[PDB]
Amino acid sequence: ITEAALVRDILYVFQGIDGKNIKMNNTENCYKVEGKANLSRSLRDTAVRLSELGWLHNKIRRYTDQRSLDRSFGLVGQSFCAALHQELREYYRLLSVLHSQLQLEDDQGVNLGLESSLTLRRLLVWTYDPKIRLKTLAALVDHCQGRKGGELASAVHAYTKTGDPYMRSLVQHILSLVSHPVLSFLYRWIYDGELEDTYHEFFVASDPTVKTDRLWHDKYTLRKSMIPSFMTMDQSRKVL
Amino acid sequence: MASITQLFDDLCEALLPAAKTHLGQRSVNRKRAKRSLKKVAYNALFTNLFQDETQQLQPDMSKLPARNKILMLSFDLRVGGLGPKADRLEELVEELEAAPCCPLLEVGSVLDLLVQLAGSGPPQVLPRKRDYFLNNKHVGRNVPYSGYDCDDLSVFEMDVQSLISREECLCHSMIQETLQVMEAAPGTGLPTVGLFSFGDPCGDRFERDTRVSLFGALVHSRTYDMDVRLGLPPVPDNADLSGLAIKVPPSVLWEAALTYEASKRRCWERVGCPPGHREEPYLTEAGRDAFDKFC
Amino acid sequence: AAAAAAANLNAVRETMDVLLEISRILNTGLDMETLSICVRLCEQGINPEALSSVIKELRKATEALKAAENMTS
Amino acid sequence: MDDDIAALVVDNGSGMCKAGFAGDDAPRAVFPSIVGRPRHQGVMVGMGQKDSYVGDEAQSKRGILTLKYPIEHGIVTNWDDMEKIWHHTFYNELRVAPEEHPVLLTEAPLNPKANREKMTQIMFETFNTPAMYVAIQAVLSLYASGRTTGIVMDSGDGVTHTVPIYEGYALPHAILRLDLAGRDLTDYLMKILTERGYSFTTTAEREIVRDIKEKLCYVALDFEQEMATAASSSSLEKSYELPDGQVITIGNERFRCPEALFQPSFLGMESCGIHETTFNSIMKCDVDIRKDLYANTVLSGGTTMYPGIADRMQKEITALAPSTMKIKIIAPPERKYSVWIGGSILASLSTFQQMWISKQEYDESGPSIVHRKCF
Amino acid sequence: MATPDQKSPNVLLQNLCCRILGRSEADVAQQFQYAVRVIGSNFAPTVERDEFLVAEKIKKELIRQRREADAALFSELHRKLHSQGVLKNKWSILYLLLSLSEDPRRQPSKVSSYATLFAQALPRDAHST
Amino acid sequence: AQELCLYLTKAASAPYFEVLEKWIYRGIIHDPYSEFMVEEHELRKERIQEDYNDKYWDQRYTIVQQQIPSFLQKMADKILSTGKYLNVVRECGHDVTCPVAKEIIYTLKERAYVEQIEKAFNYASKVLLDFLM
Amino acid sequence: AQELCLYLTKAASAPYFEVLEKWIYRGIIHDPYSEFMVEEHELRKERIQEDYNDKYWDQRYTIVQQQIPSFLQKMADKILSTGKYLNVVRECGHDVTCPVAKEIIYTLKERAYVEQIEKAFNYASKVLLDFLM
Repeated sequence: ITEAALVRDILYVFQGIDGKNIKMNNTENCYKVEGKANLSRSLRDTAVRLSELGWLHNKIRRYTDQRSLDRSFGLVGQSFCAALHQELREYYRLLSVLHSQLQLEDDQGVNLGLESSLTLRRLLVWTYDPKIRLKTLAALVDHCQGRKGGELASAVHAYTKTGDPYMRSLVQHILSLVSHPVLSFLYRWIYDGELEDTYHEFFVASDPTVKTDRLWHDKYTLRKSMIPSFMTMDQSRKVL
Repeated sequence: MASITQLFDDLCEALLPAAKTHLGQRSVNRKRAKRSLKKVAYNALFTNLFQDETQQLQPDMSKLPARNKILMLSFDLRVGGLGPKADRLEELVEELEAAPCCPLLEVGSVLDLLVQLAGSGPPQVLPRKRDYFLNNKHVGRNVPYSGYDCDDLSVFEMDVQSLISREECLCHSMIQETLQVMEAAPGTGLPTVGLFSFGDPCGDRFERDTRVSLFGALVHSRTYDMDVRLGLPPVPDNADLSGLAIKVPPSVLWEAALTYEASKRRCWERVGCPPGHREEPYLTEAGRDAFDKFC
Repeated sequence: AAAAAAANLNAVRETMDVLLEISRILNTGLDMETLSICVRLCEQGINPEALSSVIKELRKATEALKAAENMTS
Repeated sequence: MDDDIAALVVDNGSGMCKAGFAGDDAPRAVFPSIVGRPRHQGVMVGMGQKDSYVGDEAQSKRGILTLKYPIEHGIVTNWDDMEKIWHHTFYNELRVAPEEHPVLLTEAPLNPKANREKMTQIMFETFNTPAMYVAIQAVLSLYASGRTTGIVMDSGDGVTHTVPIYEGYALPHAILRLDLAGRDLTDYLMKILTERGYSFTTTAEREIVRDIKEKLCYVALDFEQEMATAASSSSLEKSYELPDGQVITIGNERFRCPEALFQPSFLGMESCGIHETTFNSIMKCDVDIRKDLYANTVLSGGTTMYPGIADRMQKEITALAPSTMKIKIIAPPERKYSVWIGGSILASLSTFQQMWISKQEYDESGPSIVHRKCF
Repeated sequence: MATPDQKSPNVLLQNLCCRILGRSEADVAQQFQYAVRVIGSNFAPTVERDEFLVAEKIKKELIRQRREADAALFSELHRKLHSQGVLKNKWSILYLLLSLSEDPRRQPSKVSSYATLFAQALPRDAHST
Repeated sequence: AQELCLYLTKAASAPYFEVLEKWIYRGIIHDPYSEFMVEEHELRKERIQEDYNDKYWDQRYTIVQQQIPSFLQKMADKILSTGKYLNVVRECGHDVTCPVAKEIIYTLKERAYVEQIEKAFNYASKVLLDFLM
Repeated sequence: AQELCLYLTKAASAPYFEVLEKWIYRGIIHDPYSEFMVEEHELRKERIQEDYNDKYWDQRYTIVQQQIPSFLQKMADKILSTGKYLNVVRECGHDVTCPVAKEIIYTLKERAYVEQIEKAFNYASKVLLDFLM
């Protein structure tokens, strides 16, 4: 088995596609290299290292597909999915660049022993930071699993407390993007009184059954579960 | 009002380079740099303070109204194809000049500075994505009757091609930079210089000689190349003739040009340039200096 | 004063927009906040030609300092 | 850290001398231009008392010392005592070898050429400085204003000067001197405090009255209007508690005292007001530069620290200058120390390093170099 | 000692405005701005760089003014101008002069009718500028 | 997608806002496809005065609930009343030039079109009241 | 190794110095990980005024001896007092904007952070003294 074939398979796994010699093992929920004897044990370990990235990719794509079809995810959920899709697009652009580099290495045919040559180790190095990024994104997806609305916002705020400055920056960007629609809806409701909460996602609840006599007392309520963790309870009460 | 010293201090602080995350030496360098930058700033501030009048910068554009300079820039922008941007700049400049109660006393001087600041601002400007409505030429209430001329279409095609080419160029540059980083010599390019490498002996002469002598192993040679094939000096050709001597180590404008008049003198010996050529008198008659030369 | 503050803010915004357009064409590194500080200094009567020369010298000095910081880091 | 031997910066203000190192934002030493010598040589001689103390050291020994001022009304009156004061400053306060540091000296406007020569002689022979320069204090304050054309109003405690400067050159024909400064205003404030019922008669009580003036007096934008307000409202009246707990009340004197800047007769001074002095200086200037001088009026010195002086100056200059004349008064917040800041600024120029008179040039030209070498 | 050199449109326009209005640039700022706006977005890819059309138009205009002798003189002048190699954009200069030409008859004091004909010129628009 | 939808919304409102403008400024429905939220029914004018039913007021113009834009639904009744008033004014022989006639532009954040509609309603109401008095 | 350790120490102090900055500049402990040398204890505010013990001053914020940075140990008490004063000022209803808020950077040779802490302590002390008087 040529190393180039492993490179192609790894690029497919990075694309979520099973390679010729590396296939997703559903039993291991990971890409597995086909048991053909000619794989070096070192090569096998490198394949496992790349397959961790492929597993993360597949998890992310599964999340995107699961939530892109779910209208019940609401506008905030859709915005979060959109931000995730944008980051995934950046990742895929990087992956495309890496693929083009691998194609350049395959097409040039020369085993140039230069420090610039695309080695499986060099590929692993170039994907090391991407690997950390994808790990962070996967952890965010796992922590945000099942959360929506203000609960999703709270989960995002929980991820903001990470110590990693690169993770911190990424999570800050994601938080700002997810809060822009969430803060727009919340503030529009609390400032203008408009409540387009088709999914009851905002932290302010309105009871339409409350008569005007109890309007001050009963008409407006707090969806405590939808209170974003970036808002204080006193802030939430003032907004209410 | 802040003192000029205070205002220059604030300017130097804001203009101080954002310290690279390298903690230690940059703090002291920053304090010293603040003093040095202040000295440089004052040198620039007083460049004309002790400059002789002879280095009078060209008086022309300085006396031009700031509005005239802005109009000049607007014309260049329109010529540059930034017509809508030129129009918006002109509108904003007219609004700034038209403000009947500028809360700044030197707003005219501020505009003059901005003209003086022309070309002094920060620049890749991600190309303005086409607003769906902006290129919506055929979306309108009062669409003027136009031909089928697709000049704007060709411009849009060129813009999209430029966007794609810019993305491709960014990809290629990122690839090249990453390979160039990956392509450094083994053990070269490491961020902790000398901590994981044998630090290059560029500094200390003793260290340099140790490296080129391989800790003093080399006798008569010095080298920086690690791939050098070590050789000894060849046997001298006279050794079989003279024996072996002990080697002793050596002890060591067109219109301004238009106002030029030219000679009406012509000759029928010349046709290609009849601007005159001064017959140049002869036999006495060339005057006293020629007579003295003749004498 | 509040009206004066708002007028100063609007003037700063207009100046920043004009300066931003000039700056984008200008490819030299002048920022808005420094421009506001200079404007306050300019309001104090600094010769704008002197101010421009100072800004250019500061940009050159900043480039030298950035090269020194890149070599020292 | 390159220990660049810093040039010395000495700001000789009418009230206080301020000194320090080149590249500092402020002089490192600022002390009254006073030298005190022990009043009783006998008893304290055994206790290691110096025969004389200078500046802050004179003040600390004021109880046992007779203080002398080698600079009187802004004019140096004791060259030996001024040199001794400078020596004390250098060796005790600055703790530097003047032989190791270039020395930038400051001078008063219209300082006699012979006085400049004597100062140069003292600097070169006593301090063995490797290089020196003598600059007019007001010129340094002008340089601190970032200007090459303008008039500098330097006002210390002892003397006032008006110095027109054009394209970096002072305009000597338009330079005016006014022998009215912080000392006269302090005496007027002491007088008005005695009239108010607070007795200040000792030089210590005189200094207390001076501190009261510095803390509570202000310059009215309109002296008559502020006087009318103080007469009609106690809002301009201020009570002051003495260190013994005695409360004195000061009213229009808060603004009557600095009103003497516009009406020096209010202090009993026969000098012209600041507006009249400014007008006369402008008229003494070239008509072509008069616009720029009005546009480049820099306030300097401790006596320019009075609150409200800027608004009064603006009003007065507007009423006195041509309506077409652009008048701009520059009142730096540090104008009490503007001289020292300007000296630091001037001495920091790279092109200025060639302007210093070196020790070799002093030995070559002698004290007359001040008239021959420093132009 | 002036060497012909390409100076920015702003300088040329400023001088032109100053001489046309006979006032300082400060006094023609509004007019300068209007002219700058109109001029700043105008490139003629449609103008056919052909002197012959301009010369024919000039000849026809001269004939219309009953100045056939002047037309002959103009032809000779054009020949001399072609003989000199000073101007590179003769088509532009001639077009400008013709557009700015004022009929001395409009000799007399007016011109008989203005029945503009389809004759005209080329459109050059055919090229992908 | 939001920018794309905003462009699309403005484009789709352009003909609808043109129809709205025609109704509000002239009370004339020039709707070949019956797309406006208000539908006209031919009431015999002779019997509109004769029949106890305000056929001129009640039957000439009808609201098309299905054609009510969701963004105009809150103002639909005011639009109906405005157009009724304009039609009455035209039927009275008073030619009414609406001085507040402005282009209606789709906006997502600001209901500026709502405020303009309210201004037009007030104008029509004032004109009708003056006519009646 | 000293350079490497200095880089590491500066990096690890960056969040710690951020927490210190927040405490010293705002009297607010925004310490998500309980890393600062000062620990906050929930004192029932009702009894802080009621209980003879200055629970607001003495019990609300406590020093975590184990969390005292060795490089800050000599200044820890001053830091504690500064933060106590700032917290009191905030609890007094006087909104205090600390004008001396600057980035605190770990340095090995220079104890510049110590001098900055001292400056902040002096500023807070002045503000508190003026408030109390």
